[PDB]
Amino acid sequence: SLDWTCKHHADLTLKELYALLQLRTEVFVVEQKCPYQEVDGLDLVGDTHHLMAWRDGQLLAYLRLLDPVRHEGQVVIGRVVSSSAARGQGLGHQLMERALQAAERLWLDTPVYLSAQAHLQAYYGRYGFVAVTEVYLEDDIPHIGMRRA
Repeated sequence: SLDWTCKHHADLTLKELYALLQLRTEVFVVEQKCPYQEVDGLDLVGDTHHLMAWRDGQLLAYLRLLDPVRHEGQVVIGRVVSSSAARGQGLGHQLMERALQAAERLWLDTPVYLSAQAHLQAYYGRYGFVAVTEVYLEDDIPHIGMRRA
């Protein structure tokens, strides 16, 4: 049981912004030992949205939605993350489900794009995503761009 929220960046509170950057850093930077620029500048521009799932003051799952006019006509889903303590319970499916619904609500009929890790390529194919690029590297981890409908 969680409290889900999908906000436009212009409506974030200092607490929330901090929280979502802290979760993202904890997973993409620390546990994944990747000293890259997590605060990439795409968080507070255009209509970037932020999907968050909260439980008792803790942010357990998050994903970011980048608007289509700023991304050549595709809604971009990224920074998909779930707290290590709340994993294996299907938060991934809840995120993807709400993300697709949010994209639909915000940018109806706009195809969705994401950069998926080379391996979990089938996982997304089940959500209707299909490969659109050759495999490329991210922190030496193979990824592949996929788009849905």
